[PDB]
Amino acid sequence: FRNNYDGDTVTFSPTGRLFQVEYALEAIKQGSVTVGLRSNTHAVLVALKRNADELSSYQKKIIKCDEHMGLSLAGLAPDARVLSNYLRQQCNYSSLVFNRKLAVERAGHLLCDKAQKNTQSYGGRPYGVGLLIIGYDKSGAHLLEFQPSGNVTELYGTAIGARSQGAKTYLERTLDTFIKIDGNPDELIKAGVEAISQSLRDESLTVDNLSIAIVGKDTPFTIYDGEAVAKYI
Amino acid sequence: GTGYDLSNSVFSPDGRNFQVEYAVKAVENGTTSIGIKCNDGVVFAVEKLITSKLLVPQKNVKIQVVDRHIGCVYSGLIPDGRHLVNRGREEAASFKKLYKTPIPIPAFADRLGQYVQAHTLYNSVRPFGVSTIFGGVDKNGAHLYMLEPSGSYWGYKGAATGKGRQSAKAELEKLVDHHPEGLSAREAVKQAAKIIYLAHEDNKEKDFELEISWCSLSETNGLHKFVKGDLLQEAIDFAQKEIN
Amino acid sequence: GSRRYDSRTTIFSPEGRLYQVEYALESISHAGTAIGIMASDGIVLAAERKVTSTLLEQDTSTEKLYKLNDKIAVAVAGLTADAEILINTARIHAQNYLKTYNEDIPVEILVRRLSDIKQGYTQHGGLRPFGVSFIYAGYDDRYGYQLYTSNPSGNYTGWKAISVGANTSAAQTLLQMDYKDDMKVDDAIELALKTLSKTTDSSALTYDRLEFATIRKGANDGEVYQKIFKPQEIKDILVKTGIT
Amino acid sequence: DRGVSTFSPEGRLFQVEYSLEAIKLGSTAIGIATKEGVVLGVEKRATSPLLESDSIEKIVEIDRHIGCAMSGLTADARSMIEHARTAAVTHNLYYDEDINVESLTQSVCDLALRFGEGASGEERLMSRPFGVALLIAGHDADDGYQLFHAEPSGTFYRYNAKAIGSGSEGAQAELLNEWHSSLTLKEAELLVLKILKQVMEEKLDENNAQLSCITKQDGFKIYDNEKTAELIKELKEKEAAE
Amino acid sequence: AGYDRHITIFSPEGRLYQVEYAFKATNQTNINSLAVRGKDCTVVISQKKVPDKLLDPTTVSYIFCISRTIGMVVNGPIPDARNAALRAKAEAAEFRYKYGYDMPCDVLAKRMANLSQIYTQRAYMRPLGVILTFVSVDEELGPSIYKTDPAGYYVGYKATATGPKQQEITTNLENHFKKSKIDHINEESWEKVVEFAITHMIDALGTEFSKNDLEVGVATKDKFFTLSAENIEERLVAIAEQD
Amino acid sequence: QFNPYGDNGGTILGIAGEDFAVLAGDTRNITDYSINSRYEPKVFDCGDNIVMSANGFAADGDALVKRFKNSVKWYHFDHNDKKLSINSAARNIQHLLYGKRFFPYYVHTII
Amino acid sequence: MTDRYSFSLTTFSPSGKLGQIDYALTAVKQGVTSLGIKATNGVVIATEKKSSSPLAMSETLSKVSLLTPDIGAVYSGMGPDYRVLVDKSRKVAHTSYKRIYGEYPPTKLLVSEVAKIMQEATQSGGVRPFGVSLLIAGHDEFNGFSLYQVDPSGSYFPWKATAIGKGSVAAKTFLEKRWNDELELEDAIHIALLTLKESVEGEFNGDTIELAIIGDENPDLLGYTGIPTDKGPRFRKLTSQEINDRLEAL
Amino acid sequence: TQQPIVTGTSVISMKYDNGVIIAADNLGSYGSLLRFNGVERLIPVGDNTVVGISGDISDMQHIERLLKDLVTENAYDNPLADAEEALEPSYIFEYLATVMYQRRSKMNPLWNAIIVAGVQSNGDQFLRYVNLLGVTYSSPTLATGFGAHMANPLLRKVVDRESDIPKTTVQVAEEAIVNAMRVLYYRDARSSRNFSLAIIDKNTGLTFKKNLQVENMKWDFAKD
Amino acid sequence: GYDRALSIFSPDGHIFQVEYALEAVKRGTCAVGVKGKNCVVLGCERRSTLKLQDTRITPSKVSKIDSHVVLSFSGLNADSRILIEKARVEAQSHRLTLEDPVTVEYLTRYVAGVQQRYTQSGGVRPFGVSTLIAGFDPRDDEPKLYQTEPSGIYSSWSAQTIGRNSKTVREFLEKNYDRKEPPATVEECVKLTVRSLLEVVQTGAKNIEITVVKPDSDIVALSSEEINQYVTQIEQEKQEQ
Ligand SMILES: [Cl-]
Ligand SMILES: [Mg+2]
Repeated sequence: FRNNYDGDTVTFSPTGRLFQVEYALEAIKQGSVTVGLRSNTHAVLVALKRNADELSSYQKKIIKCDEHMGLSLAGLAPDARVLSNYLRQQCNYSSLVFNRKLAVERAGHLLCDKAQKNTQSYGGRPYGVGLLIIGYDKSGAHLLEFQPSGNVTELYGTAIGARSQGAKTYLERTLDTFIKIDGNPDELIKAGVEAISQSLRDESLTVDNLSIAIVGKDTPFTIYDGEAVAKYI
Repeated sequence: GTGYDLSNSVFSPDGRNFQVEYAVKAVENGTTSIGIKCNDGVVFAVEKLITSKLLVPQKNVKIQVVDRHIGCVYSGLIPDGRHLVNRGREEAASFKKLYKTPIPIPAFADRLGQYVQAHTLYNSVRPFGVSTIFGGVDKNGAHLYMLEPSGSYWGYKGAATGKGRQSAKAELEKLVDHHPEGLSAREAVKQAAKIIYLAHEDNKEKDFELEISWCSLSETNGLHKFVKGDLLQEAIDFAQKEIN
Repeated sequence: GSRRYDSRTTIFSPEGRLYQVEYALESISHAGTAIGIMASDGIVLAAERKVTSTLLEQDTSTEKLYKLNDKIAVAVAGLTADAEILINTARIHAQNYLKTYNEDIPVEILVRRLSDIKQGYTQHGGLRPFGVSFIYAGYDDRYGYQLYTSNPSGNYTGWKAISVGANTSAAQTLLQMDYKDDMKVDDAIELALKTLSKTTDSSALTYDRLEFATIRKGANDGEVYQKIFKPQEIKDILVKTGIT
Repeated sequence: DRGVSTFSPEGRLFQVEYSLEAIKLGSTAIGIATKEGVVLGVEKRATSPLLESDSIEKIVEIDRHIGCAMSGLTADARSMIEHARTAAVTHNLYYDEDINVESLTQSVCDLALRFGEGASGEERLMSRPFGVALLIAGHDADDGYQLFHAEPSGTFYRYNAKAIGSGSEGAQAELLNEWHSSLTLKEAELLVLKILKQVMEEKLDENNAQLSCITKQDGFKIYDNEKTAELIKELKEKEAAE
Repeated sequence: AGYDRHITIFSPEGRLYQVEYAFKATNQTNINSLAVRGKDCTVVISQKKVPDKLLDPTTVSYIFCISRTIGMVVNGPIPDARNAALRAKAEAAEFRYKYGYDMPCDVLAKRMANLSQIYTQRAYMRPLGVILTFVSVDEELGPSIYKTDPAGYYVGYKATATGPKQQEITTNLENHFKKSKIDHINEESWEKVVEFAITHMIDALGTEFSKNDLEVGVATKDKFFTLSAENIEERLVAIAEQD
Repeated sequence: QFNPYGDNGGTILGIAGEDFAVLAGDTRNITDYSINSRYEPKVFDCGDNIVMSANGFAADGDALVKRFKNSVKWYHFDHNDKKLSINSAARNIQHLLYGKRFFPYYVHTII
Repeated sequence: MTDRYSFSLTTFSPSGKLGQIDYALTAVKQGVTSLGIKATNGVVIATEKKSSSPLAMSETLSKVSLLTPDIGAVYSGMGPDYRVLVDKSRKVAHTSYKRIYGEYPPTKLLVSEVAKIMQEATQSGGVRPFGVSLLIAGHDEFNGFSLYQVDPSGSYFPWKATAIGKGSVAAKTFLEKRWNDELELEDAIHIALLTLKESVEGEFNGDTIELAIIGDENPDLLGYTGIPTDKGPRFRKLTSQEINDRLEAL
Repeated sequence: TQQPIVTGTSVISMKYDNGVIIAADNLGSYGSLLRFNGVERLIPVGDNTVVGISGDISDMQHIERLLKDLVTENAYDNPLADAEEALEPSYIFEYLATVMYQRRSKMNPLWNAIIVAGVQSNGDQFLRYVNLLGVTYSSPTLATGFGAHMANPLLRKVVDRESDIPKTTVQVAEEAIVNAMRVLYYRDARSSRNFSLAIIDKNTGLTFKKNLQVENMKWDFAKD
Repeated sequence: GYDRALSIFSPDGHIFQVEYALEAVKRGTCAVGVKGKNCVVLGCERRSTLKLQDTRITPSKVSKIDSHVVLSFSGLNADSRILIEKARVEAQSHRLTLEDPVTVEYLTRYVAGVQQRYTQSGGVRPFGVSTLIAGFDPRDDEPKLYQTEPSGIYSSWSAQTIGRNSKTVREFLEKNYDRKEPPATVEECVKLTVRSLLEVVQTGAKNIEITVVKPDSDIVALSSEEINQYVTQIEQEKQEQ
């Protein structure tokens, strides 16, 4: 069965599946967990960074796309660089041409259509990364989830990577609480740390291990690393 | 021998293209969507599965508009459907640029039809993993279509595709028989909510969110619009009443 | 996609051989034998017509000996159609040299160019090699009378006497046993026919199965003559050398 | 067959994982970062004694403040150095300043995944991944002395110390215990020379191993054989000392 | 060694299985068609089957108006049919523009046949799974039927039939042209040539026809057009007042 | 024939103190003998503590300022939020301008 | 999309056979018999019209084709492949010759350009060879009357007479008996009709036989008068009647 | 490089306490021939923006289609197309300003002067000019062609600086625009009595007035 | 058009096309270079499968790139021609732009960079060739000798051999070449080259060709008699024991 229909992305299986895409989806789960959640006033990214040795640095998980939008990654970083690059240029074009901040909904639609082109043409390969895109636009706080299948979804909260089901279930339970943390960035981040720590097992999140990013009403997208995330451990 | 199903443009010994047949499996696996042709327009409805309480209500819109007068809904691989609507939009713009008039639905139908068929001519592409239900109002009345991964399309009185297609087709067939004079746009909207609720028993384990749109000459001035607020609620209640 | 149906004509074997070049050389080994012999005062080209008939017009016929210039010629062994593609580019290379320099092309420069084209088909492009082996017989004022050989690999070499196609092993032994450096053209004519007469898989060696060419100077001219033998002349020489 | 940018069912690219195997078959290379500079060391590994060792160039200058060591298919590195050099000089032509070490590394890694048979993205014409890993050592004003590991997977890590090639898993475990944040440059030199000595099949002298460093003051310098000789002598004396 | 059955390359028997399998696609629709020539007209009858009640009958047709003068009936799946139709229309419009006269029936046929022959020799293109029957009243040749297949073959017909029950219809017509000794229906009005076509389709298939079971096309000097349900019902009423 | 250049007048002035700098400019935009605006800003904060004016043809000046502000944004993205030193901004603008050597931006620019 | 078949589909096998050329020649063998006979003052080319249905009009399919006013072609094998070869043969006679020298190419040179087109189908990316063998008959001022055979390989050979397709082995034997260098064009037509009779199962009349000659100039087929140097085409397709007259003396 | 053929004269405009007024005559001139008389040179886009175009009318009609194409495109996958994510005057302007500058830079201009007049979503007045060179400027008063020379001087006696805008009512502004249209008919040799006028108020929305005429003209003094 | 990846990684981390290209070199006739104190000498064996050759015209194994640099090789003869041409063109281009002949290292680096490119470019197979490149830098007297292999790796050798039975003749040179004391004369450097081939060639008067390169573009090819004399003297060394 599977072996015959997984050679390339241009081939359907007899059950109507795209195996090269389902293998790309597997690159995400093998990746280090990350979490997004929002209120009406702010959206947060919390990510667990992963080091090779105790001599190596922890690989950066959060990328800024514009002053009002950015994303966390899980899977191949070199693909996350390609898509975040593309998204930076869409945010850029909107500004220079229409003097208009790109809508977070429209960022989703553009990523989706770029992902899709790799999964219907011979010689291409699907992207091997998942992204949690957060922004504040003219219709407030937004959190997107991107799969390399092309599927983009708008959620109040979610997590992707290894053991990501722990944080996702916690959020699913906390929903009524964190959706109402409006005009308090500190308490939203604390709620997102508690979420990610539901996906721990190995270790306990430390100062040079935890990465957090926030965007909101009067907060441009900014990344907190090291000593800056001390007060949240 | 065999291997007739590994390469897209290839004919089996019985004259079939297995790669197109396998794309149909991706569609059948999809969510249930329907079109209903009323006496001056068309109604589109679609089942949206709620994975979790985390999906924002109303916010992940599936029904897409082409030009200002055409509606499209699809079942199967959603990004494939999007790729086709982008082609739809380029095609309608191209036509309007040259001929001034907005594209007639039959003209627009064949434009999609020829593109999708092009994607069964070569082993270097994959067939579309969607069945598309689309139409609207032109110079000489309302038109409903459905378009398979093979490129096959026809006009329909009603159409349905994906998970719940047998429940829907059954319910559509009854309407065609019980209303020979025609259905109104107000009625067709209610009737469309009902057919999506009844066809959601093939998926009854997960909760769901109803989405409806319409193009009526009298009710929306021959323009595609979404059903919202009171008229959406009236239609939800009409189905929640009749499911019991 | 297409990958499935690619023979990959330009790869190495584990032994570091070129499959397609090896199999093309195999093809050529079945082809009518061709012999080149260089003397002090000229060159001889003889070739065995593979397959004939009472009805094949031999006066209008040319399948092995081709003029590239007024000083250069080739004996072919292998696919004729392949040879004619290479022959035509070589005829043009010679005319480009003459236009650029106002001198007739040196024989090695023409040979190297053809050989480099064949090499190309070996290393990129993914097309089958030219199933052809050439004997070149030329004259220029640098190296005088020259004899070269080229094969599907793009490899060329120079000879005093050589054979290509069928029975080269047998032919090369016989040439090497009765060839002396101070030979005259008339002696090379006789040697060339004897060698063919002994390697032939056919009953006898008649005029209607041979192509014959010579490149002799004149003491009463000082210029070089290419004489492609007409059927009657091949019949005459065939008696004179004692094969009737 | 099967495509060159195909995914395994585990979620890994075939051609990148096989490449990582080629890099284990390579000569050893060790980098050690300190607050007094970064040190780069390599096994020369001559295949015969008739080979003129000092024609083995596995440590190269990128700019005055950036050098790199290689391990794997070293011919694959030539076009990666030519791109780094061009990047660093081009950066200086446009901004009248030295390129950051991290940006130079990012630039080299952006090449690594440009392989395919016509992959729906840009114009990645290059049949296969590179078969070589790079250590990239440098200094800049912003983040100081830095060592980076640059793989054919397009990811780069920052290491306090790192070993790549045949002796790697062994040598890394040695660097794990030995490295501390207050190492001097002289300590770093001996520590490289020592770990090479352990993992090399040959006996280490000034002809089958090469040292280099990069310091803010003098920039990137390959040590000639006479200076490395006197650090080998110095190593031997300290190891006999207990 | 088994891939000579997947692309248009020769088998060891000198055969192109992809072409042979493309001909098999032609019958997938289970529709029979026949063309006949009048004194100054040409008529194409095709079966019309509408299984689904949710279908719009009006939008279900395998007859296409290529140009003012040329009509085309297709035996094969509708997607390939519509591909062939659009190309034939495009070609028809470009011929007029470049050469200043209406593309003739037989020349259009040759051009679509040359296009089919190319899919028969180039590997990246599959043949179309359709048989194209072209009809006009040519201003030079007169009433004309020209048919092309996935092999790139084409020829002129006195009359012709296509579909699963091709042979029943063919031998019916064959017998009529042995009896009449001529090579056209000797009839002045197209109305009585359409009645001839429908009559012989009933006797060859052994089936009756309602007004929605048939689809009719007529070529006259300077116009090709299709009949409505209502134009056919008139036609069914006349054959009924004779049997 | 179509003239791609025009002249919007105005004047700008840059003076350097020991621990500060100023860049000044009138707010008047003109065409021939007509006034277009009495308040059209011409001196811009580009971020990284660099101010810029490109006086002359407004359309060529607004283009250059736009391309430079964007050059600052992409420097931050490409070089880990590094600050663009004035000497570096200058060299970057030399390349922006020389880019159109054979269809120049009709501006005199100060930073 | 985009032809990604940039590689040969005809490669050498370990034996040194080119599978697709061998298989194409098999397709030629299955095809209907055609032949050609050279006389002192003309050439004749002949084939059977094998109608695919008695409802088809065999006049609307030519197996014999005019390439230039002095050159004609016939085939055995796949008819569609012949049709597009005739299109390309007519056009190369203009682009490569007439639009340069202002005369029609001689027979041997037009044959060469067809051979070249067929050779390319044997080596180019993403094509199969042509499944036909052509017989090309022609006159030119400096070479006189000639008859050539062209095989899927792109190899061509000059013939006093020959046959191709189904019964070609038998037919070649019957021509080797009857042929001489002193045949008049009438005697060659006669022999062609006899030879083709051994190949035809059913009806053998001028409605089932397609025959043409390269003969004298036909000034009545030129379509204008006044210019003496122009004497009109040497190619003439014989009528259904002209065949039937010579079958009553068979 | 082109030369304009059918042309439209002055576009005039100013701001007031609660929005903006724009006006332009209904004439397409063909050199010295006053050829076409029904021509609308005010393009409404959504219900918060008008675009007034002078110069070549073939180029105007093309710019009119670019704006309908922009409206269609913005509604695509945009469930807030009639709310928070509707087109703003500033979005429409910047789009035109970009196209204009690109076309001059390819030596193939759109031979026009354009004035975008609207109210932004936040209640702010928008008024900005762009022309075939890609030159752009704001002012409390803006006019094209002749309007520059004669309308600005009259309209500036009502709003000379920004501080004057909240002191100016709709009635006062509207009268000023109507009088400027008369003065232009007196003195511009390529102008028409008939004109369209648009008000965009941040309360009453968009008011578009067609088939207006210059009234209360003084010709009586001519007889002496 | 044709961009198929022919050189790819196998699971154990090898590039089979590159590996197999070396096997073509192993099959090729032997080539050897030894560098003297003040010269470099290039030796190559000639086959004997067929022998009826014209030695006037047959392309010789040692090629001049510039007046001061030579290239010999082992592998596919036809592949050799493509490398030699590219190098000769790079030689004239270098002189045109830098106003100075190539160094031997530069010319080598260029040839090795080309050989490498053919190992990661779509649609091509690697060169089935290894090269010795020998000469004198401009206005330098210190001899240079370099080796390239299909992978694209290069390095400099006191002495080296490549091609069939190169294992044997390397083993000879490893225990007959003193780095302390390089062959001080042209004569004794040539003799050490012939001696090395005689291990593999098996009685070859006409089956050995020698080229001597000296400083300042002084290059010459020995004749059959000049080499035959060297063979004679080396066989008397043996028999005098
Ligand atoms: Cl055609
Ligand atoms: Mg094909």
